[PDB]
Amino acid sequence: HHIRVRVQVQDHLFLIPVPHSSDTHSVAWLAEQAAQRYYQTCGLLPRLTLRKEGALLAPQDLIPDVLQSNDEVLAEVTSWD
Amino acid sequence: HHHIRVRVQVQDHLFLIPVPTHSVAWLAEQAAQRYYQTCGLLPRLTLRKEGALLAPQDLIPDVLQSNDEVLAEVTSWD
Ligand code: NA
Repeated sequence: HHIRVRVQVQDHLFLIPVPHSSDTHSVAWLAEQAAQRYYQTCGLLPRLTLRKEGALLAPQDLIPDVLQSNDEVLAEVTSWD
Repeated sequence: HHHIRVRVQVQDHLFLIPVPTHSVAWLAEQAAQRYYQTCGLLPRLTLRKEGALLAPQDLIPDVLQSNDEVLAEVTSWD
């Protein structure tokens, strides 16, 4: 009398280059870049919350202070713009 | 090279679909409509049982038992 259906959207893992700017880029910047890549790939523009190994990253923090090259962050889609 | 890997993740949803003979395609349509109601997006869905694709034209009792779980993968958005 019922079937359980798990609706799944596959993760999209993006490789985002961080340019060689003297002004270092922020976590917020990184979220924007990932959202734009998502839009380019899927036609949807997500709002994103970034975590490193389960820990929330502050948007204002600078990428090199919190991440090493080729580290992975998880970006949760919280809504669609 | 300074590269960051960003894994963008969308929340899966579990729907309970009552079956009041209905096809796999019907089941996909029910799930898609629920998704649309919940999230405002209408997905195109392929259904799998334990990783194996179910043919849309197959009848639910021929491929599934009561309370079996199927994975409905979003292949695109309408
Ligand atoms: Na997911």
